[PDB]
Amino acid sequence: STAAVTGQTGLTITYPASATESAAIQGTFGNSAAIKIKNQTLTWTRTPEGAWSCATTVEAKFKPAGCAS
Amino acid sequence: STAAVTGQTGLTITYPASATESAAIQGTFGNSAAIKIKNQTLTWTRTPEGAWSCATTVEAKFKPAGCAS
Amino acid sequence: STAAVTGQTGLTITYPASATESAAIQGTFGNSAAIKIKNQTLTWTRTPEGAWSCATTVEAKFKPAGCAS
Amino acid sequence: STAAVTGQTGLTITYPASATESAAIQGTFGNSAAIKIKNQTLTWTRTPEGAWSCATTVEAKFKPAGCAS
Amino acid sequence: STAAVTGQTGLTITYPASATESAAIQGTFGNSAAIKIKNQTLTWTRTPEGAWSCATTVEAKFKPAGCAS
Amino acid sequence: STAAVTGQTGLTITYPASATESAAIQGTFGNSAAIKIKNQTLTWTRTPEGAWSCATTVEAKFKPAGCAS
Amino acid sequence: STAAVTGQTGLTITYPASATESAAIQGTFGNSAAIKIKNQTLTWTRTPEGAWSCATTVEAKFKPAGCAS
Amino acid sequence: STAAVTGQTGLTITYPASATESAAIQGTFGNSAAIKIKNQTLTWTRTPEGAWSCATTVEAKFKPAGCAS
Amino acid sequence: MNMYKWVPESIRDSGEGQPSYSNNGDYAPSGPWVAAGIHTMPQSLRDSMRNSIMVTAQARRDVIGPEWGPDGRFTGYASVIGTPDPKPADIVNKFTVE
Amino acid sequence: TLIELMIVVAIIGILAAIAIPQYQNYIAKSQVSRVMSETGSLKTVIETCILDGKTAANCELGWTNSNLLG
Amino acid sequence: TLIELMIVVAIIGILAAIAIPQYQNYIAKSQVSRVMSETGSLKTVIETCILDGKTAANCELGWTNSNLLG
Amino acid sequence: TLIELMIVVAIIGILAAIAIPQYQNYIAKSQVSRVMSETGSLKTVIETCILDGKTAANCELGWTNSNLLG
Amino acid sequence: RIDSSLASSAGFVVAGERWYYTKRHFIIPRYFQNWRMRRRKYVTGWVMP
Repeated sequence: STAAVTGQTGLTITYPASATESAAIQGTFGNSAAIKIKNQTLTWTRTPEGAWSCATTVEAKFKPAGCAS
Repeated sequence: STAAVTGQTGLTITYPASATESAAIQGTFGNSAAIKIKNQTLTWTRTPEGAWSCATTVEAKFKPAGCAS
Repeated sequence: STAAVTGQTGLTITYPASATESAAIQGTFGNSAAIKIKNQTLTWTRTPEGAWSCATTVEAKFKPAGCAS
Repeated sequence: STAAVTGQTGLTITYPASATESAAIQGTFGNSAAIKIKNQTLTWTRTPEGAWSCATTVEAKFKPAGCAS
Repeated sequence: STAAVTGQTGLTITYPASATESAAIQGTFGNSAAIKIKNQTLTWTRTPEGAWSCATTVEAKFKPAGCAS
Repeated sequence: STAAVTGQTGLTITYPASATESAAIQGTFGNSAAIKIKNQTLTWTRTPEGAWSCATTVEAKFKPAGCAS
Repeated sequence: STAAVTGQTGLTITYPASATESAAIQGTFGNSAAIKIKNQTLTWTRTPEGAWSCATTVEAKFKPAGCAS
Repeated sequence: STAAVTGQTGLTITYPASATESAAIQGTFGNSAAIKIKNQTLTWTRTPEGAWSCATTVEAKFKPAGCAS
Repeated sequence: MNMYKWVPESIRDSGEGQPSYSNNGDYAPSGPWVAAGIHTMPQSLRDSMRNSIMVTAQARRDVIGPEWGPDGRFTGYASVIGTPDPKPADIVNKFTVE
Repeated sequence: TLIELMIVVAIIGILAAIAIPQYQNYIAKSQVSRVMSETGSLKTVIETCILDGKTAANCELGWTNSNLLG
Repeated sequence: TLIELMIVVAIIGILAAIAIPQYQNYIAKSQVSRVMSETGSLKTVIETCILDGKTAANCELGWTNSNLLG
Repeated sequence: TLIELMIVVAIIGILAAIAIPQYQNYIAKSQVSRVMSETGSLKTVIETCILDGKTAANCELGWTNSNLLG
Repeated sequence: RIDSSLASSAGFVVAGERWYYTKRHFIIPRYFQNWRMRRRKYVTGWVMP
């Protein structure tokens, strides 16, 4: 719906309030997700200069090569 | 095949002629479908805002996680 | 040899036509069967939900554990 | 074509007849436009002092940053 | 293995050289296939409109629901 | 490449010589283009008064709203 | 269980390190296998081009149809 | 980072210094790329006149139609 | 104008070809056959046969419109597009000794 | 094995149930923004027509018919 | 476990008969739409050349080769 | 019956011996298409730097490190 | 790729379609294909001496 508040409980949006702080698109698994990864967190962060990078707390078996960090 | 008159008798398309009505893609089982779910229907409905959702009339044990609603 | 008509008269197949009927595979003894069980029968019935069960009209001593009902 | 009459029915222009009236260019969506904005209008109004400002009836989320008036 | 000629003698593909001819992929049984179907063929037909169709020369009871036409 | 002669065979440029003849840009599909439209052409013509318009010989289902004239 | 080292002594994996090396998945029978095939070796070899092919050292009468040498 | 020095080792930029030399952007496959196409290079070259084109050292079946030699 | 021509020295032994392991263990023309790895056969023989194929393909005809193999067994594939370009004719000039 | 194929169906179940974001926002904004340019393009002609004193019928417009009537 | 295996065979036949929509509409339309971008980019050159008064031979065209020949 | 189980055995061997469609060709092409797209977007910045007159060290590149080594 | 049987059977034992390069293996270059034969679309002109 909006960046400030979303219509899903499992999705959170971090909006930058200044030019010297980063933005994050964090999502936590749940509902129909696998029980092993039921409570893992997955976020997409953006540096203030305009660089997007991907990271997650899931196990290295489950990590894609594009987010192996 | 067009949306107004589809090429299959089991596929029905609800075309919205205005900005306030919703579109629906209804698919009814039959022919090669299982006898238990022979006369059930599966539909894809789209809100005017652009949000798609799935509904099905089959039993819960046959409903996938996507169309459990 | 189809479900509608079998190769022999001693085998009968009850094929359901709707989602609420049950299948039945009934076989009546004869020909080379014993005189005691000359006119007995054994039937395999299938519930519409997908459960198979066995029923037999032979005496208790001739009933195995498989169709002991 | 001309300010009095144009080659398109969906575009009309309000040409002032004196020094105390304003100039406005109005265009209505449709045809190949999105159905959600089928009958919405966007206007460029010119103040009699010579200042131009843009306004439209399209929803806020679809409004460009330049016509957020 | 190219479309013009492949590494297997039992497989051939008709490539469309124009816009008014259909594409076809033909597979002839053999080698370790059953002797009763040692010379029957299964083919995939692609209409020039972009639609895929299937047909085969095997008997009805051996024919699954996937290529009933 | 010039207006009179171009470096590509599939591009044709009609340069007007008087105030009554219309300018035109002609392009023919091929090479890596789809086989269905392998020999179709799309053209942009410019009227003597200076109006640019587009037309194409592809099927209706291949024409976007831009050139579905 | 990783490719370089696994948790079972009867399974070995040959992992290519360059574009010209071929993968191999070899399994040696034993433990619960037949005494006649107590030390036979079963391997899957993968060409660098991406083609999987089968080879085994068991007798011909024990080779299945797919891997019938 | 910059044309002279970038943030990735596999990326090289050929920045022209005179009006009679070309510009090139070359990328080398590796890390998360396929082992088969490892160490190969794809380059985007620019003539001093202003025309761009693509080339690559991968196999033909891996070459996209827009980068075919 | 254009004509299709062979590309000499641009063909490599890629290795996507499997020599056939013989089940019979001898030179029997028939019998079941296997798909064996390319590394089994010597590299010298591979180079010799590749060189023979290259000679057969390129050296047999440099600039001609030959025939493409109906079963794919061509020996150097080239083509001529449109009307083939004719030799400016061989200018025979005759002088007879009286 | 009935487990590999069943897992495949679940994977097919997962892939088909992907969340599709509202692409209507992107399309509608592009149409309005493009129309914004066309309507703003005729400003130059209107200004001088007003400043030169030409009448509404005497002001010639170089407007062309477009797919979007806006 | 005889009846167990042909469940996969039924599943394999079910999945193999999956409907394939006509992707030719999508690819060709994208190819046709791309051609317009290549074709429409030359409108500026042609319009300037005509208004400049130069002839066909004097109109320099910055056309780059396209794999679609459009 | 003994015949029934060998029939299951024949089914298992047949199913497991399905031919691999050589997915290396599919995967490799997709990665190549990805790499040229990123360096393709790099054409915009380099072109203007040449047309502006800036030096190699003075040209700003908004490049992001790629897992495929670019 | 097509077919790479252009080479003869030098060093092979000929047994029908089988080119036995060894006592235990043979090849069928009609199917044994591992060469990517290349063809281009050249341009050429005629010069008279």
